[PDB]
Amino acid sequence: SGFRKMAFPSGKVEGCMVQVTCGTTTLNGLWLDDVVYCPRHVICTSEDMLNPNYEDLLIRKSNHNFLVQAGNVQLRVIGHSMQNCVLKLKVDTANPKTPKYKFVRIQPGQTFSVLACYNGSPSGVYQCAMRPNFTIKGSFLNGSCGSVGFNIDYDCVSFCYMHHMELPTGVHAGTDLEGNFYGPFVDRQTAQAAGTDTTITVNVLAWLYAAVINGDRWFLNRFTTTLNDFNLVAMKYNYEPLTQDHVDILGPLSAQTGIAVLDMCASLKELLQNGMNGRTILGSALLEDEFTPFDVVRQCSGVT
Amino acid sequence: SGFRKMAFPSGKVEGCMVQVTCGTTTLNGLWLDDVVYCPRHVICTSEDMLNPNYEDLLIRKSNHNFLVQAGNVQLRVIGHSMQNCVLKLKVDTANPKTPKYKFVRIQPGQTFSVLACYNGSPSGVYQCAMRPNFTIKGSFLNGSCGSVGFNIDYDCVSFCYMHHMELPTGVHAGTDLEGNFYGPFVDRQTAQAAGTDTTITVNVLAWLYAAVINGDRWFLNRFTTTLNDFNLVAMKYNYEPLTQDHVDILGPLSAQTGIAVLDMCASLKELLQNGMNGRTILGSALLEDEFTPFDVVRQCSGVT
Ligand SMILES: CN(C)c1ccc(N(Cc2cscn2)C(=O)Cn2nnc3ccccc32)cc1
Ligand SMILES: CN(C)c1ccc(N(Cc2cscn2)C(=O)Cn2nnc3ccccc32)cc1
Repeated sequence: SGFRKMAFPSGKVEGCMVQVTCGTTTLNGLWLDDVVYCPRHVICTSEDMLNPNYEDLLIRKSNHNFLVQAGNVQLRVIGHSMQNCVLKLKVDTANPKTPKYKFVRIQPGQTFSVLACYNGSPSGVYQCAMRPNFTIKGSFLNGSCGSVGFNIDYDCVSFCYMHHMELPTGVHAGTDLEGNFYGPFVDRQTAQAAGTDTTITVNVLAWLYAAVINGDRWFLNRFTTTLNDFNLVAMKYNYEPLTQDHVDILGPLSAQTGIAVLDMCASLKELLQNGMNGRTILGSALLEDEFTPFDVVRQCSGVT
Repeated sequence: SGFRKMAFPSGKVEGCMVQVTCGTTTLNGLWLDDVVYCPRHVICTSEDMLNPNYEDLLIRKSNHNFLVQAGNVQLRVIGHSMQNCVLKLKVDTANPKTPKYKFVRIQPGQTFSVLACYNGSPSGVYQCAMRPNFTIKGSFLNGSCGSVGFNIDYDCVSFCYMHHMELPTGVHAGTDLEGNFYGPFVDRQTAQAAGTDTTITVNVLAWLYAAVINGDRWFLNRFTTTLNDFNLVAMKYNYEPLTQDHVDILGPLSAQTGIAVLDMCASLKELLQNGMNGRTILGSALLEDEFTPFDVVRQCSGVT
């Protein structure tokens, strides 16, 4: 029993982190096989970031201008290319610690672990979610760029995020491992404001199921609702619309607890309308939305 | 910017996890050098746990009755001994992945990361704190026993906790790596109730400092207090008494923000008396107490 915001064990990703320096800029890179992936803004000075022309800036860079250090050993760069907003630095040595891996582009509402790094060294690991506005609420300082987000399915690491920037509002933006930003963000230090950070309804419901499984049941009421009625309330509270696809995904949690998905929706509707009244659910005074239904099953079943 | 409940990178501890089976009981062990540490209740059946005589149960066990598997390879047990509530199984092979390590016994209020494991395989990593009542609020299922808690100082892992049990209230109890339980708990399935789970005041203040550093300042008021006046309020709210030692520990955060420790105490006093009024601090609707002042500095400075 007990329910925690749990990250994946980070070891497989730690063995991939390297330091990439270009000129006076140093950030992190991800070394998989004989390729090091890093944000393309490693070629920029702080001045360049205001209005960078990446193709033009990259012309002034050669393989020897990219310094890649894995631990305390230097890697030889034998090629470089820009793919969208990432650079791919081909090195002469395959990472001997390369885990089985995939590059995946996640959808909003999906969660992943971040291994925050500085100078190619891991500092910490935390769990977060791709917000519906395509930002993440991470913990990143200057030098954290190139830190990655990932999920693990037994022995395969699915890399889904690479850190690139912090918006003026303190929220974070980045790309998948093909260098495409999540959302409309660009790697330029300019006016970029995020859209509405709505609540991930399906994740809140999954977390209410986790609460029932772990003993917190005070919020279960005597009501039910329909998807349309629930969604009228969800819209009012800046919650994402719940679809039949989300109801289907919650099927296994509904089966385990014996609480119909629409009954849990009616409990959530009452929590939105009445508030918590100073009470807590799984040690939280707000409705948590960074656990997917798959995370709740994984944690409550002990998948390794 | 941004502030997350961050765990230490778990790789160094993943390389130490093994599966220990004795008879029909399987749990996790920690392999450091040529010794595997595990809860002594690996020798018990579920029936034995009601009233176990560990010395008597251990007489019926020989080295070959302890099956230790590291990955998919079996380790040879050449000795076994009981130290307090842990067994030390001497194996014929030193763990080649043994990191630099220390065994430390932490004080209540101190935080650490837990690598939750099942069958010797890591499932996840989360951050938690030793509560003032010597319980931890973890996420552990049957089979998680022997999972460890630790802190990392650059390359040295300080192991501080080994999981042994879940109390009937869903909270967790365990030992240090010398096998001594934290608090008054015993490894017997009997009536063991935890004392008051008070709030770790110094950690709440550290987290309010982290909030100020990360932009959340709405709760800063125009007041100050004294340690004695603050403590009269802290007692009323089941918060731990704040000492001059705690004020000294918050000195660096007070210096960085320019907010005197007693002024932050007065802000906390007002939050206790007035509540949050539906507002949040660092995305939380309650006052978080599982970040120490050292954690706030580490995270806000990017220590690797
Ligand atoms: C290459 N160069 C020196 C540089 C310099 C600054 C940035 N920016 C500015 C920027 C670009 S668009 C919006 N803001 C970053 O956002 C990088 N970054 N990422 N996470 C951070 C957390 C704290 C502080 C800085 C952080 C990128 C590159
Ligand atoms: C050896 N044997 C089969 C066994 C069987 C049961 C236990 N107990 C019972 C107990 C002893 S004192 C209070 N309760 C445990 O608490 C072990 N455990 N630890 N974390 C758990 C989380 C969920 C479920 C079980 C969990 C220990 C050993």
